[PDB]
Amino acid sequence: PEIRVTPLGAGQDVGRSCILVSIAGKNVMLDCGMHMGFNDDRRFPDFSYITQNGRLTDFLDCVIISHFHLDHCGALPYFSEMVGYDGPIYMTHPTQAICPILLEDYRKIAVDKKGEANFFTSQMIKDCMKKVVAVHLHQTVQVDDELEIKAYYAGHVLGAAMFQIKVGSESVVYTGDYNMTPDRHLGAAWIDKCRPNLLITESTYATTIRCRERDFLKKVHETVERGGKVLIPVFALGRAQELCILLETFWERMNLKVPIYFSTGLTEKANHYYKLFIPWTEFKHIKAFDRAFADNPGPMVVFATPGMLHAGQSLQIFRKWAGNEKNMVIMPGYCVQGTVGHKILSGQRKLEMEGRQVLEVKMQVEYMSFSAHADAKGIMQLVGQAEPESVLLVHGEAKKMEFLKQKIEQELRVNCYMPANGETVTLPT
Amino acid sequence: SPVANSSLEFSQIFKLKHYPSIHGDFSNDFRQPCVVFTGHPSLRFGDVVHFMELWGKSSLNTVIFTEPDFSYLEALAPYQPLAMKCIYCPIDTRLNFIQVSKLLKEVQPLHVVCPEQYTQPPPAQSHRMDLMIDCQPPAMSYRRAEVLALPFKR
Amino acid sequence: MDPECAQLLPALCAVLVDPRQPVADDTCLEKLLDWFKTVTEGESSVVLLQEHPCLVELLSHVLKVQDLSSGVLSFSLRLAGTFAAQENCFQYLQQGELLPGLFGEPGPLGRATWAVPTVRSGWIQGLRSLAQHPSALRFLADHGAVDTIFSLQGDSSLFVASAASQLLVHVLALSMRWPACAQKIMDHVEESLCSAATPKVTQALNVLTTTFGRCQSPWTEALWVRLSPRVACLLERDPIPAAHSFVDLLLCVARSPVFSSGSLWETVARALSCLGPTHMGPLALGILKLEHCPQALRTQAFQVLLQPLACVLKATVQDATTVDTLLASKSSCAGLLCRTLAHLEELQPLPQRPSPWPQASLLGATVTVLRLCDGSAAPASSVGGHLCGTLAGCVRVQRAALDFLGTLSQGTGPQELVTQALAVLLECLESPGSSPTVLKKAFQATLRWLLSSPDLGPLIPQFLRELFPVLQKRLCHPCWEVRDSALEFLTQLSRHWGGQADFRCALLASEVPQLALQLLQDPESYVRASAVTAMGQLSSQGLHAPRQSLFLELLHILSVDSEGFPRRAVMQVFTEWLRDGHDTEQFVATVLQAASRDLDWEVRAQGLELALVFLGQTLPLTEALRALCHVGLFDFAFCALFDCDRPVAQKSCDLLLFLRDKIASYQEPEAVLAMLRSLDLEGLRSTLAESSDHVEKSPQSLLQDMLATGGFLEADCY
Ligand SMILES: [Zn+2]
Ligand SMILES: [Zn+2]
Repeated sequence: PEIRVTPLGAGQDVGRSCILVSIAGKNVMLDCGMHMGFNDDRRFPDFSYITQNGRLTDFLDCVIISHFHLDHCGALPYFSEMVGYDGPIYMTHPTQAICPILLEDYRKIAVDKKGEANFFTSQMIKDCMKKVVAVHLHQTVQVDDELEIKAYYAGHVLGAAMFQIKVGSESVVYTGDYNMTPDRHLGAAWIDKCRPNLLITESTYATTIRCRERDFLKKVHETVERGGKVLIPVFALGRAQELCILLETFWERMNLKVPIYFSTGLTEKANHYYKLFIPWTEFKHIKAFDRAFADNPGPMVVFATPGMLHAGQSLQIFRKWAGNEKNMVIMPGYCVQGTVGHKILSGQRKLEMEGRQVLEVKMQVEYMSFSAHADAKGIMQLVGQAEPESVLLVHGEAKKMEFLKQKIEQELRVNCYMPANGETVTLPT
Repeated sequence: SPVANSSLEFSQIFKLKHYPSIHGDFSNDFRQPCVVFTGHPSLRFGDVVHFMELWGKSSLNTVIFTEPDFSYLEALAPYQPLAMKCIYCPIDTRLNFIQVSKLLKEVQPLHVVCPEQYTQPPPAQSHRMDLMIDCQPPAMSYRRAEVLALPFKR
Repeated sequence: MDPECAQLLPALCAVLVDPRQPVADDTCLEKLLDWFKTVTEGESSVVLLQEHPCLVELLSHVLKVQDLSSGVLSFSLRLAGTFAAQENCFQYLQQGELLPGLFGEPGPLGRATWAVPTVRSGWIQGLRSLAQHPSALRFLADHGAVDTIFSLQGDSSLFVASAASQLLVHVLALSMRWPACAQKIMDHVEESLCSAATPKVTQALNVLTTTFGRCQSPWTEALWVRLSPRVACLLERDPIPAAHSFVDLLLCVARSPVFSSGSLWETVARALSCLGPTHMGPLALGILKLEHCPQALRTQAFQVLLQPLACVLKATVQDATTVDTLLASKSSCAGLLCRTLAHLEELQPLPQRPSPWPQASLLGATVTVLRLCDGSAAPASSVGGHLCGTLAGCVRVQRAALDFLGTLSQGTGPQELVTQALAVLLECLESPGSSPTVLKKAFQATLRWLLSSPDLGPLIPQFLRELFPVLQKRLCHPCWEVRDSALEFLTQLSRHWGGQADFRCALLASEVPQLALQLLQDPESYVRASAVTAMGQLSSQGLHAPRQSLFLELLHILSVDSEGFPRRAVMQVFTEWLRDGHDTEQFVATVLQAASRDLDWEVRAQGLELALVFLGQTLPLTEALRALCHVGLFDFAFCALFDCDRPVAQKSCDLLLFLRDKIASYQEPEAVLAMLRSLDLEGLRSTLAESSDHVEKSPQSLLQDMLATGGFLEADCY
């Protein structure tokens, strides 16, 4: 009659993520996640601590995918075909349209870092997504005649959700990345007062209480009025359109003339990602981009897409433009170590390119995280708006959670577990 | 249908080109192939009779019943011998029997009254015994034009 | 090691032992310890300590600063573990009792850092990494380590329990190479197996089933003859204590000719007669896997395996333990039948299969189960009625049933069985209310069945006529999973049945291709991809719906489109055509000059593959090279050699090696051999076969990236 939980990933870290939940009769895997920055089997979670039974499909019942960021849905094609699992996978609707692209893109980094030893091939992408059974928001869906889930709306990325798992008398709500301060990007997370037995949340930005759009625009405008170039790495999707729409609206209100470019290649969702942008909540200045005019004189803004400064476009275009004083680069996202996007953001400007050659740097470097998260204000407000019986912390760090639990159990007087990477945590009802 | 406009208005205020009647305006928008939802679904009056006499000879066309009310075999019968396909895929959003068992165990009614078509399994599928409404105490049933006494005493 | 990184060691050691600089990062420590593992264990580990008296500084400060952050001391502990590998290094690090210091109470063993599982896991990994010589085992014995490990292998983090069990088995397997440590391990295992705490006894069983199977020295059986009473008598409690682990222990002890030499098979039989119908299944399966077994026990096993199907077929129209669970609920019954079908199919392809392997009864039971689950069977008893009323409209049962019923292809027999099985698969395809996770397995199984029937036969055309009006409906299902599976099945046929004019009569008479030809405008990309590959594997036969009117569609999908998958699949289809032999110059030109400027990488790779195929097929050297230059292969080659993406460069340098050797075997020939021989290949071959992160994973680069902490970096979604 208990409810077991175990953060097989996301345990006091922002890397892996895999929350294995066991409700009274069934098992459910939540947010089957990945971890970049590695190059062997140690990137995917350790599923071997589930297979100490018959194979999976007898054990689990449904896997859930909160959003499309690579740290929650970047392991399905290894978990659905290699370890073996033929059971329904419940995503949201936009994530089933995005996650194939982000996966098929991450694979490019993988097979290029020569780490395809135990990996998922392109065929497995399709042969995994064919096991998806999408759900629609606020519209519960039933499996096993006793396991009913229900969606929500939390934002931070087009397609995210906060899922709710029910077996009748008891239930567990799980929240991925949510945002409570209603920034004009997607909206504020709205959950109904279901009063559930367990609520899990993320703690990315905990120990901190709009200026981003301001200073980003100011810096771009300054470096573009001097004949100087910009660089802004971004995935094939995700944080690219929340930048394109910003540049567009700021520009037609300022009537500039500088060529803007966003070259994905993997998809032209510069005019399609907007399609799915509507049912939840097409360009003028933006052209296509290729290798030809990444060198011509004139102010420029370039959006490349290997990821956090891996091999591909960004690394090359950057390696060209390092020897210039007026250009600048911004990294609107976290960076994983072992990547030049981690050398640059923290100090180092004396790099060493292919071979023993030496590259200098004279540009500017900026870190204006355009991510969407919540913090103590919004987290307290949401756990109040939910009235749980326990709150769990994942996708964060050690000391922020350790300080947060004090206030959480202090103000609202509610128990809050802080499980490490793999400890069982049981909560009885 | 002669009630198209008010129908769509009352669906909205609470591609599909509706028309008041096959005679008049409609005969100037007829582009084949097409799709034509029509009047009463017992294939015995309205407009559907006219098409079912128009397309009842070409093995290409198709009728697709979406109403469980009228048994479809006899319904289609008096246009035989017909050479058009006739699919039967009924859409019933009503409570099915496992759901009504769960609903009864939830609401816990002290009794139940259901027509005779329920407390015994359906006739066509006599071998099943799970589509009978299972409830305790046994569900008192009624037959056509009967006078039951719900056994409560004040 | 290496000087270029050696000069960085002191500063990074200082920033490690100093906490005023911000905290370190996990992956940094991990890759750095990996570099240590690969630099030390590959050579002497004492001379590196002698030349660099700086690591010893870290390993001495770790037990003195008393305020190490959560993670730095873990790296230090794993480092002290990987250093103390050789006895000489053990003694060198023993200068000052450093090893008994940090792996003892002076270290983190007692201090209030016993909270983060990472430090404990590092401690255990280090201990296992050092215990490779009898001196270290004597250390563990006299100093005392197993005493604390016993307590440790009970905590709440499986990442520590598993490692603890592995550490026990390693120190054991090194001990007897009865010593005090080995005898204490044995006594602890025994006195734990006779206990009544489920986690403790589970640990005992798993340490036992690793010890056995991972080692087979004479003491293994000399110890199993001792345990066999204690293990066997565990089957006295009404609930079996650790079911799965017990099954695994039996399955590992049994698969050895040593332990088989009397109580083994007898206690396995007692188990088979005792274990409930949730864990007896896999045990009996593992038994039947074994080549050697007293055949009566194999009869018992295979019969208690076949119990569910030969039980169901006494509840339809052609012991009670299993039929009890068959009537318990919808979860338990579906689970039991799915496990039984999974097992019973896992057994078929084996040569140690029983004799005679039943085929009539198996297939009959399987088709009965599938049809019953569809919802049109005919019960003949109360159990048949309730079963038809519980299994109706399921998936797991139906899915695994399709998997079995398709596994039955290696089973030889008359066409009667083939038609029996098709007569239910055809029904399962056109069954309204069939999820997209069912039609796929259904199509796979229908294919395996249709491709194993001993021109064609007397029933193939009849079944095809009855089937294509189902391949014409499920090809427009409103959920792209079906719209893809149907096309894939059509492709499997178009590859296996392209030279059978009767099958072609069936297909052309149907209206399948006039729908595939239209699907290439479906919105969802994967649909377009599978549609293009289907129409490709089709038009290599001459089955076009009422070739250029598809080539134009293909090249149009290739020039502009909103996705990747269609382009990288149409390139595959073009490769198929150009390899088979289904103007050729202009064709290769209009595909290459419009595949080059495409931005994706897979497309350019497949383009290089197309070019390789064409070159090999066309290779008189003068005019051959003139033709090969007309398409502009050299342009694409010397254009995307120094390419952004590396796999492109790998394919290109391979192609250029091919071209170079092939012209060596035999613009102008002198001009082209010059402009090819001017650049380098072998050095380029090396720098491209290298990794993309060869620099940013090197030890020196990692040291730079580590000791330079203190900039903007926090962590966030990728
Ligand atoms: Zn995210
Ligand atoms: Zn996240």
